[PDB]
Amino acid sequence: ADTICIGYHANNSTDTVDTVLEKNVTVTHSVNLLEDSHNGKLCLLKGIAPLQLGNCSVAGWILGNPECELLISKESWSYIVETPNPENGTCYPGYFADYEELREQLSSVSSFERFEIFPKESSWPNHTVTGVSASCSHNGKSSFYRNLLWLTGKNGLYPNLSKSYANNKEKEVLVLWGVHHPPNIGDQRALYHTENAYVSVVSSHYSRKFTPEIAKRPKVRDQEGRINYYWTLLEPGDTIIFEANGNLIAPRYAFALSRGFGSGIITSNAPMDECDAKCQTPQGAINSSLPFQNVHPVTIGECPKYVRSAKLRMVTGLRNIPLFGAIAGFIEGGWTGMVDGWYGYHHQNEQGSGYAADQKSTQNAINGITNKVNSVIEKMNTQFTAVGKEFNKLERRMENLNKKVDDGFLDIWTYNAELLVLLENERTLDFHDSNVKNLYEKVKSQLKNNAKEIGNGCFEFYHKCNNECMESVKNGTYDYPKYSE
Amino acid sequence: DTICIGYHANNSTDTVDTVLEKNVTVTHSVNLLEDSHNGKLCLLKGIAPLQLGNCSVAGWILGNPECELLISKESWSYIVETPNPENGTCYPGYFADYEELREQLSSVSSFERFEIFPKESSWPNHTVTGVSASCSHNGKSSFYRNLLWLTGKNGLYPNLSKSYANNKEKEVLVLWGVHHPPNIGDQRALYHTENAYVSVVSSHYSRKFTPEIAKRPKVRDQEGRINYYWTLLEPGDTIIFEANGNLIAPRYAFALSRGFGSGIITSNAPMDECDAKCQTPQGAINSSLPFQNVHPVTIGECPKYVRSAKLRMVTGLRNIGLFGAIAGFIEGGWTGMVDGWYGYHHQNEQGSGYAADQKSTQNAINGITNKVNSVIEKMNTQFTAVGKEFNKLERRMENLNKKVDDGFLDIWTYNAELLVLLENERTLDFHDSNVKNLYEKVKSQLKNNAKEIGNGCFEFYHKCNNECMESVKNGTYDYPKYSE
Amino acid sequence: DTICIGYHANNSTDTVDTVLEKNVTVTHSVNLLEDSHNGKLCLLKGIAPLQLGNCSVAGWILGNPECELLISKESWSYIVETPNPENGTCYPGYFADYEELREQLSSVSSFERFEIFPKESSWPNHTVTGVSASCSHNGKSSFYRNLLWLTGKNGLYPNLSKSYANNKEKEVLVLWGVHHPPNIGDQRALYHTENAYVSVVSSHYSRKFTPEIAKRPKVRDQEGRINYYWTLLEPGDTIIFEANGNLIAPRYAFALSRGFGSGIITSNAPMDECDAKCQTPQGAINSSLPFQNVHPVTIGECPKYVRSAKLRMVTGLRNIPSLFGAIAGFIEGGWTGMVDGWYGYHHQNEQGSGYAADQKSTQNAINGITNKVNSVIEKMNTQFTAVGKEFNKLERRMENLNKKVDDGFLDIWTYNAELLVLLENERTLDFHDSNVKNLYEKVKSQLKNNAKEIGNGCFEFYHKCNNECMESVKNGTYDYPKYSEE
Ligand SMILES: *[C@@H]1O[C@H](CO)[C@@H](O[C@@H]2O[C@H](CO)[C@@H](O[C@@H]3O[C@H](CO)[C@@H](O)[C@H](O)[C@@H]3O)[C@H](O)[C@H]2NC(C)=O)[C@H](O)[C@H]1NC(C)=O
Ligand SMILES: *[C@@H]1O[C@H](CO)[C@@H](O[C@@H]2O[C@H](CO)[C@@H](O[C@@H]3O[C@H](CO)[C@@H](O)[C@H](O)[C@@H]3O)[C@H](O)[C@H]2NC(C)=O)[C@H](O)[C@H]1NC(C)=O
Ligand SMILES: *[C@@H]1O[C@H](CO)[C@@H](O[C@@H]2O[C@H](CO)[C@@H](O[C@@H]3O[C@H](CO)[C@@H](O)[C@H](O)[C@@H]3O)[C@H](O)[C@H]2NC(C)=O)[C@H](O)[C@H]1NC(C)=O
Ligand SMILES: *[C@@H]1O[C@H](CO)[C@@H](O[C@@H]2O[C@H](CO)[C@@H](O)[C@H](O)[C@H]2NC(C)=O)[C@H](O)[C@H]1NC(C)=O
Ligand SMILES: *[C@@H]1O[C@H](CO)[C@@H](O[C@@H]2O[C@H](CO)[C@@H](O)[C@H](O)[C@H]2NC(C)=O)[C@H](O)[C@H]1NC(C)=O
Ligand SMILES: *[C@@H]1O[C@H](CO)[C@@H](O)[C@H](O)[C@H]1NC(C)=O
Ligand SMILES: *[C@@H]1O[C@H](CO)[C@@H](O)[C@H](O)[C@H]1NC(C)=O
Ligand SMILES: *[C@@H]1O[C@H](CO)[C@@H](O)[C@H](O)[C@H]1NC(C)=O
Ligand SMILES: *[C@@H]1O[C@H](CO)[C@@H](O)[C@H](O)[C@H]1NC(C)=O
Ligand SMILES: *[C@@H]1O[C@H](CO)[C@@H](O)[C@H](O)[C@H]1NC(C)=O
Ligand SMILES: *[C@@H]1O[C@H](CO)[C@@H](O)[C@H](O)[C@H]1NC(C)=O
Ligand SMILES: *[C@@H]1O[C@H](CO)[C@@H](O)[C@H](O)[C@H]1NC(C)=O
Ligand SMILES: *[C@@H]1O[C@H](CO)[C@@H](O)[C@H](O)[C@H]1NC(C)=O
Ligand SMILES: *[C@@H]1O[C@H](CO)[C@@H](O)[C@H](O)[C@H]1NC(C)=O
Ligand SMILES: *[C@@H]1O[C@H](CO)[C@@H](O)[C@H](O)[C@H]1NC(C)=O
Repeated sequence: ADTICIGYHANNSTDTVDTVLEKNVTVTHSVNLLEDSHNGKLCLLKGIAPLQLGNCSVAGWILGNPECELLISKESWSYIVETPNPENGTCYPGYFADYEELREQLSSVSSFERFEIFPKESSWPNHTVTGVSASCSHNGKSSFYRNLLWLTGKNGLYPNLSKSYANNKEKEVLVLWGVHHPPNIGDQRALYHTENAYVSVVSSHYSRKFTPEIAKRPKVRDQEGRINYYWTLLEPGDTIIFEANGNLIAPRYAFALSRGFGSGIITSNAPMDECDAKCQTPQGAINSSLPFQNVHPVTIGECPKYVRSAKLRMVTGLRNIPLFGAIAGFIEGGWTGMVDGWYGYHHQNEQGSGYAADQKSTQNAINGITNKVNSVIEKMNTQFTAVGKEFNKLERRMENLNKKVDDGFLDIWTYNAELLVLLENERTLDFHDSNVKNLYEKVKSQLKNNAKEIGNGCFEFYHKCNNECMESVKNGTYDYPKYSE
Repeated sequence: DTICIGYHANNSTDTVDTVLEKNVTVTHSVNLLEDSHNGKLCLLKGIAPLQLGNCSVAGWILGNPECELLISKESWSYIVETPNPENGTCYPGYFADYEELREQLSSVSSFERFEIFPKESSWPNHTVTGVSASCSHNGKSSFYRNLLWLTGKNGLYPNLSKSYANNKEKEVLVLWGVHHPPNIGDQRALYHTENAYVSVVSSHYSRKFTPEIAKRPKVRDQEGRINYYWTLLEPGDTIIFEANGNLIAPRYAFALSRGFGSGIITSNAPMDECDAKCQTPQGAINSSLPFQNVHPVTIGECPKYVRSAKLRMVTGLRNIGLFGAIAGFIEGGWTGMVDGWYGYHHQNEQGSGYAADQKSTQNAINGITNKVNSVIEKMNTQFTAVGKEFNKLERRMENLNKKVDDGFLDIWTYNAELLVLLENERTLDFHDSNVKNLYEKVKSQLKNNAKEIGNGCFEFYHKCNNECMESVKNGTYDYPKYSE
Repeated sequence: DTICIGYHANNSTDTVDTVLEKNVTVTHSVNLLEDSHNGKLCLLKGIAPLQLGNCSVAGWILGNPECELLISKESWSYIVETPNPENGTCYPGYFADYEELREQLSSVSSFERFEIFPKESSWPNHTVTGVSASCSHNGKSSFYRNLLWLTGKNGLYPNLSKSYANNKEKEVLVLWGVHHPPNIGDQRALYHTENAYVSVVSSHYSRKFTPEIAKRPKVRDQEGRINYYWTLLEPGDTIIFEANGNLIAPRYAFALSRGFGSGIITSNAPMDECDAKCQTPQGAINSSLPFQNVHPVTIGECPKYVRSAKLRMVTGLRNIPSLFGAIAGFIEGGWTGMVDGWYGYHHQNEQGSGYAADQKSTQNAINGITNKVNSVIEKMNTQFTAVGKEFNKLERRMENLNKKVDDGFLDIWTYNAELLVLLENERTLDFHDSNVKNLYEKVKSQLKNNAKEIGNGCFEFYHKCNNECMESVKNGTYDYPKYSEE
């Protein structure tokens, strides 16, 4: 009356997965491949602290806005952090030429050095160096940019200035200057004493002649006139020449920059933190190496591909609910006592149900599913892509093209990831069912006609099979001629 | 008394492709590709489109005299134009950021055309009576409706210092022009100042135009030119026009209540009131299916475009390999058994019968329905802004966009076909699984009370009446009852 | 006596990767990744490419004196440029929209260089003898062959009004230059006009250039500049040049007819006369394979570049020398002698040789796997690819966007393909594990209880079965009552 049954394992469950054919399927074990949390703090990126700007923008920090003195000491950074609505920067009204391009240049810079390209006293001995305005007020007092100097006429004369600088820093030198546009002709005749002024910025690769434009303009920050801002990158071994007779905001401090590639500027009000993380988002930082995430499309660093999914769970064990042939077939029950493995046997000579587990098939299935999951996670490589671009009001076609690229990538990744989850969950369930079916077939082949097939995955022995005989059956060392006669 | 296990067959001629086999006839199939369009420029979303007819966008905004039928159009869901519009820019000139302006105007829910500068009061000394034969309407020479040609009066052109403030709480499109004469004689006769200038300045825009006088080839029977410029005055902003000549003044500006993400279609199809969720130059597409092959550029709720001609998914069995069930021991499809997918044949007192086991059939239907519905539903449509326009100097852009779309088209066309093939095979491998298991179940119940014929049929040793057959079908076959 | 079922095995060391297992040795496999280039710049679409040699594109079109070997060109499919553009813009200056001109000159079906304004006849009131050491040739000062330097004559620089009509009925590329002297004295000595202007006007182009005198750093031992501008006169359009000085006039224009959009390849590899459909900077590749890892930048109908180093798909069984419970089940190892097919039987009793090969199952499996591989290869159809893009210093953002377009695509194709070749491989192996197993069952039901099931994939006939009845068994016919008792 001895019986040996073959079955699988079930536990407390409470974890669900989705397959191609069925939804809300409950499984013994599963793995999450979707990151859905962030620390809420702007950690360091690969050991390089971000350049926080606070109440200032990139234009103000580079130009030297008076109210931006809390961040003068900056040497190395990987990305630039901005508040959602910077309040300081371009205190004097004007237009920043190629501003977004300069921001992209400055997002990735090493060994940032601020150096006086033209000394305040030596460079301009014949000009009124001092120049201030109420728009760029500092501590309740009128002031001007720290890195620029408002040259004005001295002794009723503006001598023709011709100042040349050679790049001796063996790097690329960002040089910034400005051109002043008074709102009234008399203001020009007083500041520069020349109605027809000119500005000429010349390099081996740069050449531009700015001509002052005098007209009545709406008041911005209580100033009708406008200072236009321009910038250039002087290459090593190159010389830049400024030649002017008026309306020139002369450079004072230039910046030596090490070449950087591929970083972006994050705009968020979340706090900065001492932590170091390998992937940054505006709202937080993600430490997990899961293939996909559902936090924010704009990511900096080697980040998981963004998806529009809320659940991506992959099956790693048998279905916890008690197709192929074995599970939901001639064996529609789950041995909750199978705490040693996935596939096992049963004893009735002296033991009960759910006592031993066949570690061979269990180990084979474990290795197969582990390789499947590891391949799915690992096949994605590092990106280090600063997804997210900035375009002005005259570049809306650029904005829409970038939006289309990001949206297409998002849609492809979401669709493919969800499909793979469904198909591989179904295939994993089928794989477990095939493994247990093969185990039952092996037991049947070993027993031959010395046992009766009950129908519920059990065999009733035609002889007395003591515990050691059961060990022989499970070990594969069953001796049919021993009990044949 | 014999019980035979079999599957379903019918007269279906539907054909699918699998990974291992091609041109496979199946009992049932589902289409995932939409290839039919109504051929009508139907309504999109909830608003009707705007058709420019013979006119272009430039002629519409600037006020070409032949586009007088387009003045009353206040709101639109999307813009459609004839393939090669002729009206627009009647006076030769250069429209600065014209493609950019088209992109801005496409995503506009509604607009109000208002007289930014009244024709009489704004310019008292300046003569406002200026027309040309290049812009001719009803024989008489004419000029733009929303622009005005300023010329000197009594041999004098006083300096103009006009300004306007945005009180509409919406962005205001302002259009103006700068006239470049062919010869200095026209410059000194129409403006009386040989060296003129124009300055348009706001809180975010500032540009100075100096007239350029040179001999130019005749376009629309005209040597002189008029360069057109535009700006989008933000709410709470003021625009200033200051000039001593060669200024084409704005006469009508447009308060734009802007939308988001709309485009312009170059189509010649007639319009219809379909309220369709999708739109293409040729016609409209049903968004129910996940893939379409009608037109690459699409606007609205349009499915993903693919470069494939057939994407058919199996939702049934093979009409008339793995698990060895279909084309194995069972090699015939039961055309009579139309009740379900799998079943048995009656015998004994029952002369015949083609019963269909509803358990496995309903389970398979649920599974395959979930598969197909997952394939269709997992696809999201969102909104399509496919297509861009680039000028002659943005060729590098035109290729890059061409790289994008084609690239995506190379992915979706490939994967989908794989998805159609890879799953179809499995679908078939699903069906032959179920019946096989079903057979095994019967083979388990009868034990030695029946002999295995070999063709999916069991010959009962004992007499199996209708009640006994129903006992076998339900799985409650009483082995002790019929042991003898 | 006995009949055994088994699968084919050989000594092939070709290994593959599957979802569940890695380093799986298979009897046969197919490579789907191309990693070989001949190192030769084969011509594409049957048209020989244009190799500029040591000349930049600007030097070639402007007519650089050293770039005289590139004058006699008629047609090309793509442009090849050496990594060292030594020759080009010999006189310092700025080339307006140079990247766009390179983009629009990468593919020209018919290229003709015609003297739009003859040197001897167009300018009788001006001196045309303008040369400089910046563009010197054969040891003496020279100038661009396709441009002309106009200066004053008899101490006078009269007004210039020249017009050309597009009678070529093609796209007339016209190049001109504006000279910016370093000193006012040079301007007054060469052009005799301190305030000059150059107006270039057509039906769709109109630009006024004002000379900009300023002290400039010496680049080519020259403190002046010559800014270069160009336009494409449309058919039926007339171009007009009007200038009182500082004009570098056109001498030879080009009647272009643009073709299928292509790019520019930077390569120093030898230009061989092989013919190919795909081109890479390093060489040319297979293109019949759907995937490649030679170079991300490609020209022509090229396979989708992937970041994979091994993309191999199984076409046979697992090579086990001497799921579904087969291959790893009842037959632990496959026969190393059966070479006529993938599945077969073992002769015994009358003929103990053991030769057999079930042709029907083997051929069906071959057809299925061949259809799988052919579908995977063929379903990827790619048209002409021109992924190469060029952007200036002020278009870095654009460049990054292009990179984001490229790398992202590389992230997709790499992830899917490998994953795909991981999945189907396993399936293919499982497919084999189906067939053989089914074959075993087909024998079992055919032999019923006339044979003892040994369990190693064999049936030991209780009766005496000669070669004829064993062949009938392999034919699927076996009279069970005939051999019930023997
Ligand atoms: C740096 O950022 C701060 C914060 O935005 C700036 O303070 C702001 O300064 C403006 C004047 O420049 C203030 O506007 C004032 O509003 C009152 C309202 O009654 C009006 O009467 C005044 O005539 C003036 O328009 C604004 O209120 C003030 N905001 C705050 C929060 O302090 C500061 O000016 C910036 N500094 C630089 C150098 O950019
Ligand atoms: C994938 O599996 C193959 C074998 O199927 C590996 O090839 C074999 O790798 C061994 C590694 O030491 C090489 O050394 C040989 O080892 C054997 C013992 O296995 C030893 O008897 C020999 O004297 C020799 O030292 C061996 O040459 C090589 N080839 C063969 C035909 O055995 C391969 O390394 C595996 N790859 C991975 C990534 O695991
Ligand atoms: C076309 O390209 C050739 C080859 O590059 C140019 O020849 C010039 O060759 C010399 C060596 O013979 C290169 O070295 C330079 O020599 C000068 C003295 O001639 C010396 O002062 C420099 O310091 C340097 O060592 C020289 O770079 C090279 N010139 C250029 C522009 O690359 C030839 O001049 C080129 N012709 C034109 C019209 O661009
Ligand atoms: C506007 O386009 C039309 C053709 O689309 C041009 O042709 C005129 O068409 C109208 C009817 O729409 C006729 O009444 C005129 O006689 C046609 N004139 C010519 C010269 O063909 C028309 O010229 C265009 N008008 C403008 C101002 O561009
Ligand atoms: C080139 O690509 C083909 C794509 O099918 C690879 O396949 C070969 O195709 C040729 C031509 O049909 C056959 O003669 C070979 O027998 C095929 N070989 C295999 C392994 O399929 C081919 O291998 C590729 N060439 C390489 C990688 O050098
Ligand atoms: C499952 O529930 C039982 C309830 O008795 C509890 O003892 C056991 O610890 C639970 N196991 C898990 C893994 O939650
Ligand atoms: C689906 O699964 C979730 C698991 O969180 C469970 O809360 C919910 O009740 C289930 N619903 C159905 C209909 O099975
Ligand atoms: C300074 O520049 C003005 C404007 O071009 C010019 O008139 C004047 O002669 C110049 N003076 C010197 C000393 O260079
Ligand atoms: C399949 O083959 C039959 C037989 O020639 C043919 O009539 C039918 O059109 C084919 N269908 C397809 C889709 O190729
Ligand atoms: C367009 O032009 C054609 C040709 O002159 C004319 O017949 C037709 O009526 C015009 N349609 C509109 C809408 O202007
Ligand atoms: C108009 O502006 C010009 C600018 O050149 C100036 O010369 C002229 O005096 C102005 N008109 C009057 C009436 O002042
Ligand atoms: C002409 O009237 C306009 C309208 O304000 C004004 O700008 C201009 O000064 C007037 N001309 C005069 C007063 O000479
Ligand atoms: C391996 O098999 C191939 C194909 O049959 C054969 O050409 C080769 O000689 C074999 N090598 C060895 C060492 O048996
Ligand atoms: C290009 O210049 C290099 C300089 O070393 C020279 O070796 C090579 O022969 C030159 N090639 C041509 C085609 O002029
Ligand atoms: C040359 O052009 C200038 C500027 O356009 C003009 O002032 C002068 O009269 C012209 N001279 C001749 C001879 O055409």
